[PDB]
Amino acid sequence: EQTYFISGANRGIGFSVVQRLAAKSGVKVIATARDPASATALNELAKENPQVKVVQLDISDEESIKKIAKNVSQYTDSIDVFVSNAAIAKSFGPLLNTPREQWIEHFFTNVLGPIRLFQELYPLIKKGTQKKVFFISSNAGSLNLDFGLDFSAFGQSKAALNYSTKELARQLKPENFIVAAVHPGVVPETKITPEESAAALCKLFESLNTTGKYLSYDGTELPW
Amino acid sequence: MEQTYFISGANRGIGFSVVQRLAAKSGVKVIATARDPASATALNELAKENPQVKVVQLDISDEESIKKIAKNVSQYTDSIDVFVSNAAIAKSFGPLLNTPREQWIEHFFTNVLGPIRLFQELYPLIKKGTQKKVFFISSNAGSLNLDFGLDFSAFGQSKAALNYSTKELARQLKPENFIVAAVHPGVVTKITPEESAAALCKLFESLNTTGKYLSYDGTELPW
Ligand SMILES: NC(=O)C1=CN([C@@H]2O[C@H](COP(=O)(O)OP(=O)(O)OC[C@H]3O[C@@H](n4cnc5c(N)ncnc54)[C@H](OP(=O)(O)O)[C@@H]3O)[C@@H](O)[C@H]2O)C=CC1
Ligand SMILES: NC(=O)C1=CN([C@@H]2O[C@H](COP(=O)(O)OP(=O)(O)OC[C@H]3O[C@@H](n4cnc5c(N)ncnc54)[C@H](OP(=O)(O)O)[C@@H]3O)[C@@H](O)[C@H]2O)C=CC1
Ligand SMILES: O=C1C=C2C(=CCO[C@@H]2O)O1
Ligand SMILES: O=C1C=C2C(=CCO[C@@H]2O)O1
Ligand SMILES: O=C1C=C2C(=CCO[C@@H]2O)O1
Repeated sequence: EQTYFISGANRGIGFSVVQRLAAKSGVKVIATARDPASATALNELAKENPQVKVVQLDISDEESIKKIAKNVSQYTDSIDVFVSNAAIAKSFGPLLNTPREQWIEHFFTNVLGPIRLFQELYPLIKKGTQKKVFFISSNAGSLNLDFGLDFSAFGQSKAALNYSTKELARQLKPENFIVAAVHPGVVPETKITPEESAAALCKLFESLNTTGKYLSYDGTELPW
Repeated sequence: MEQTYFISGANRGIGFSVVQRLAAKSGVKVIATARDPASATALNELAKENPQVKVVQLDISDEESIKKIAKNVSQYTDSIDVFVSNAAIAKSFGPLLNTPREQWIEHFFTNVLGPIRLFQELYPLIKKGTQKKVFFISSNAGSLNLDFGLDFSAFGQSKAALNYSTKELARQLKPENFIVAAVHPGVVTKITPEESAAALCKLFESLNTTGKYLSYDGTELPW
């Protein structure tokens, strides 16, 4: 058996990933939503496949993250594959035109949120077998790619989390953790369906055997 | 031919040494900032002896202080030739699991948001200037592609985040002929603050291309 944990599972790639794991035999899935009672798709998913466990998480709300270890501990003794998926993407374009609020929100939600989530869930991951850790990042997060676009707070936040992911990989290598930053695709770079992003992500999540990688969905490396 | 320099965090360290180096140059006006100017003893004495050195208050962690910096600089000058975001903190190193919430937050507000907001407030003054030079004092520890065998935690993450946004800014302001750089001032193989300041002032004067990540000697660093 393997416990997978996915934040932001109510819709998007996160829902598509949970949908797909719900298929795989002997897979337990802790799936989070900000508002589980409005998570119509995902409550139905869990009712048909009750190995899918639904759980409250707002990654922008420290009081929500302060409860995530108990909330997950209701359903499991461990986590094999942690996925920080929940995230926002609200501000793009020039720096002179990006207000304080946008920088602050992208930091708390996209950088602090995941770091606090991993910190809270590290004890549970440490007791698991696979010790796999996936921050859903973005290719716009690279300090060494040029898309001919500005990503403002969005890009900054993905780069900030990339930096810390890189360090965390170094830091946990001794404990045989597999730590990766992963660009899931776009759902101009070719867009893919959420179910396509999910399928490639599930494959990467099972295939990846080395730490400190920055991966695109298809398994090819990106520059940091 | 007169040039105005803006230096955040001028009360001590590299900042003090840069203002001290600039104070020696003819036709260079220096707007030097301190969180608490009344206790900025060395800086106030420099300003007492060299009237081309103007001391203004700035806390870059504080929106209310940032909201005032443009009007306050404007009393002492109509333009900025060279903008130097030097003020910053370095209080968080070591492993992610030992780094509490408040170190991430403080390094974000002081080292990312502050420099960003400070540039936004002071851009009009810089546009009106001749040199249009914009330096963010960063760190080689912020590179995504250097390995020092050290964990830089919130310090390192904040310099990476400022580096990403600096590089974007260099693209955005290329059409207005701004020069934007992120600059590692050295470790103060260690050097002295005065050595760092000598090298940085050479660099500020010579850099004629935007979007570079540089060390104090003018050699390039990878982002
Ligand atoms: N897909 C793309 O085009 C690209 C996206 N990415 C990454 O892929 C992921 C995108 O996921 P996807 O579901 O497809 O995106 P969506 O924009 O469709 O939704 C984001 C998800 O995160 C949740 N969420 C947002 N804010 C919070 C919060 N503060 N607390 C908790 N949950 C929150 C949303 O829940 P709610 O219903 O409450 O809003 C939702 O489940 C992110 O990690 C993103 O960084 C990176 C590269 C490109
Ligand atoms: N080894 C090194 O020297 C390295 C340093 N750097 C960078 O060099 C720069 C300066 O370093 P150094 O001179 O040695 O630093 P010091 O610690 O000696 O001095 C830091 C300066 O920043 C000011 N500052 C701190 N917080 C604030 C704030 N909230 N508002 C306004 N000013 C503030 C300090 O003011 P106060 O006295 O009031 O606290 C002081 O003037 C920084 O940008 C730092 O990131 C990066 C790479 C390596
Ligand atoms: O330019 C972009 C980048 C993204 C986007 C949508 C939200 O996710 C990507 O960050 O528009
Ligand atoms: O998105 C955000 C922004 C903040 C937050 C919580 C702590 O206060 C921050 O402004 O979540
Ligand atoms: O150093 C900081 C930290 C904060 C701040 C302003 C807004 O609240 C943050 O805690 O400056």
